[PDB]
Amino acid sequence: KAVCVLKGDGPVQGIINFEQKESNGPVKVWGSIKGLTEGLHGFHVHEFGDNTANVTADKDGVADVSIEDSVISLSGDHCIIGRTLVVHEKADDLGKGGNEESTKTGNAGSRLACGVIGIAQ
Amino acid sequence: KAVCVLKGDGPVQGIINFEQKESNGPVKVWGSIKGLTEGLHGFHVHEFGDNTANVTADKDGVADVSIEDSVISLSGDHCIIGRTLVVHEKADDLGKGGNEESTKTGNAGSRLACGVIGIAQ
Amino acid sequence: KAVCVLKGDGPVQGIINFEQKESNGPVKVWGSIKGLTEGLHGFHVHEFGDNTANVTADKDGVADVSIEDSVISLSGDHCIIGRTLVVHEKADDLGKGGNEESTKTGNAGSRLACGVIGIAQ
Repeated sequence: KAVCVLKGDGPVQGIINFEQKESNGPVKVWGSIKGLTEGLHGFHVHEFGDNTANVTADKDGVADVSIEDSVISLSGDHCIIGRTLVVHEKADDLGKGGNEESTKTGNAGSRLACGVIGIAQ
Repeated sequence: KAVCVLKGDGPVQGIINFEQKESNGPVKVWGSIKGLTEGLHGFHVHEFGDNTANVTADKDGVADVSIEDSVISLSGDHCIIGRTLVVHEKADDLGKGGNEESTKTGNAGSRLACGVIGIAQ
Repeated sequence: KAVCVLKGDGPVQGIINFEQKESNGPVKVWGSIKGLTEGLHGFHVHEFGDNTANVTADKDGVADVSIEDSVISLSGDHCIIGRTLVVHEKADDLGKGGNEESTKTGNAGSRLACGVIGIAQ
């Protein structure tokens, strides 16, 4: 009743067991459910090390970030996602005037979104 | 009744067990549920080390950040996500005037969003 | 009852077992469910190391980022995703005026989206 048994010589390292025992039941909801994810797979082991017996992002770029265990819920309803502007104009001159309109805004720059966001703008 | 048994020689390291015992039942809600996530997978072991017997983000960039165990809920309803402006103009001169309009705003820059956000703007 | 048994010589390294025991039941919902994912596969082992017995993204580019264990739900309904602008104009001069209209906005640049986002704009 174990994961490893050791008789010979040598010191030891990562040996794991892990359980995650999950039992649903009956639910019985009347209507609708939306936004429902069901996933079961986790095993990522980039490098084991070893037994004995130059990274550069130049413009705007990121380096060495790693996120886990993060949930973002913003489902909502009847939503507008994006850029919007509702400038409203008319000219209608009468006399010795001269009607011109430009309604400039102004430049922007130097933003970046890294990681786990949702809406990034 | 164990995870490892050790008889030979050597000192030991990470050996783990972990349980996460979860039992639902009956729920019986009438209506709707939205924004519902169901995931069960965790195992990430970047590097084990070893047994014995130059990172640079230049412009705007980030370095060495790692987040876990974080939840953000802002679902809401009837929402507008994005940039908005409602300048409103008209010209209608009569005489010896001259009607011009520009309504500039002003530049912006030097913002960045890193990690786990939701709405980043 | 184990994963490895060791009698000869040598120190040890990663040996794992992991469980993920999941039991559904009856659900019985009346209506609709949308956005439903069911996946079960996890095993990624980039490099084991070894037993003994120059990366550059130049323009706008990223470097060495890795995300896991992240869920984003923003399903919603009746939504507009993209750029929008509702400038509204008319000219109708009468006299000695002269009706011109330009409604410029302003340039933008230097944004980038990296990782796991959802809506990136």
